[PDB]
Amino acid sequence: GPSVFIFPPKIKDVLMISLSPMVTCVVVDVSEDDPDVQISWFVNNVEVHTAQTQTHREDYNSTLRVVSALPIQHQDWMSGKEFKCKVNNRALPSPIEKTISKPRGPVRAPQVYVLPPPAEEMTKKEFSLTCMITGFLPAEIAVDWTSNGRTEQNYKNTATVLDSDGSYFMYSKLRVQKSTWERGSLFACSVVHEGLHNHLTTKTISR
Amino acid sequence: GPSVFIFPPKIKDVLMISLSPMVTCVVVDVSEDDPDVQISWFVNNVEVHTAQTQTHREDYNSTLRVVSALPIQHQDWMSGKEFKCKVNNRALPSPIEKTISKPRGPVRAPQVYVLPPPAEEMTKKEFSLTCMITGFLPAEIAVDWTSNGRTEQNYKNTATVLDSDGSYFMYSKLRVQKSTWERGSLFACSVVHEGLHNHLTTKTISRSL
Ligand SMILES: *[C@@H]1O[C@H](CO)[C@@H](O)[C@H](O)[C@H]1NC(C)=O
Ligand SMILES: *[C@@H]1O[C@H](CO)[C@@H](O)[C@H](O)[C@H]1NC(C)=O
Ligand code: NA
Ligand code: NA
Ligand code: NA
Ligand code: NA
Ligand code: NA
Ligand code: NA
Repeated sequence: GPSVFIFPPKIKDVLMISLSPMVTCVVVDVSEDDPDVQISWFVNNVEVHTAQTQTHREDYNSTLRVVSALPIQHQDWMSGKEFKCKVNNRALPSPIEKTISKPRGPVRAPQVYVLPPPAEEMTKKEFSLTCMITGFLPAEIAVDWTSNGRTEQNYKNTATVLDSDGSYFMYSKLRVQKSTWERGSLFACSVVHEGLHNHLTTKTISR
Repeated sequence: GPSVFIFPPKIKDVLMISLSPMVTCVVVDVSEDDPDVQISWFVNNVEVHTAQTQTHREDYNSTLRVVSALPIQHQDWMSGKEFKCKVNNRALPSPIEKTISKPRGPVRAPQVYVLPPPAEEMTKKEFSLTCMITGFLPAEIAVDWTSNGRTEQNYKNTATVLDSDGSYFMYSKLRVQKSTWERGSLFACSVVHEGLHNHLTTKTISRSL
């Protein structure tokens, strides 16, 4: 029978004013036999009408998937409003309702350090800069690297890890060519998180 | 109906001759209407009778789960022998078999580095040491720390992550007391991997003396 998953906005979309956060309801395992699904949306129990809906056939398994995305405003998310989708379909005994909201909770800024390559690695052609990001709450975060305003396309983030502290940590590893490092370039680890002034901090390292 | 999952040994158990590596067959969704499950085990097609087999009740769901763990020899795993469990039940249209072995593939030793802590952190009462582990293949690795030669408790590991050259990396973070660090205590990140000589390396750090 059909199931419904509700998704919050991406952290970066809600913490940066130029972006476009979305709350999304996804209805999965809609039978070919009962294909018609009615989705309706609510913000603090007031019905709203701006959601964009798409329907995908999954012919291979005789099902369909319906995706409904509500475009939201950053302040409504940050102030705690409840976003609710109600899903109706003839194969359900009653409508399924899913709700989501920003959980109220403690907020700890991460400490962010950019660490140079180890001495033992300098003898190589390329090597690893480490962005260490510790002590943050809640777990939602975004971490990216740039150089001279160019997004580097060769870094890897670890998954976030719960520290024995109650807080979370992660690391991001940037691979850099020796030549780029020796010509004096600035590498910037930028971290987006609820704790940070203007929701953003950027730490830079070079030779 | 019932289904079967097979699991490999933990890498630390296999790489260390004092420990007891197991290969495990788990049978889920066994109906309490046909509760009896027979598991047999084979190592390159020869039947072995050393496994320990338990049944856990899941009465909330009128189901059972059967866990059969076969204690294996370290060299059978490492040399690529096939471990196989055959599962028989009354309600099964026919016996289910699962097989597992260690894939043959290239082996690249981990590069292990303990990163020196920033000065701002060392003035605090408690701070973090970071062990960075890169370029290893295969993914299976065990990482921990010692202080003065005794295995530490207060550390956390990241998951391994696939790097862009086809090797893996990870990081390990140990929490350290300033008072212990100032005492000149030795801190060591210990790494177990099949690519290392004697399957172990250590990298150490302490206060400047
Ligand atoms: C195929 O569809 C059924 C629903 O009719 C669902 O229960 C099952 O998970 C689907 N299979 C896969 C492999 O996604
Ligand atoms: C309850 O029993 C059925 C088998 O009859 C099983 O497939 C199902 O997964 C069980 N539900 C859970 C959550 O274990
Ligand atoms: Na909210
Ligand atoms: Na580094
Ligand atoms: Na540089
Ligand atoms: Na076999
Ligand atoms: Na094997
Ligand atoms: Na290994």
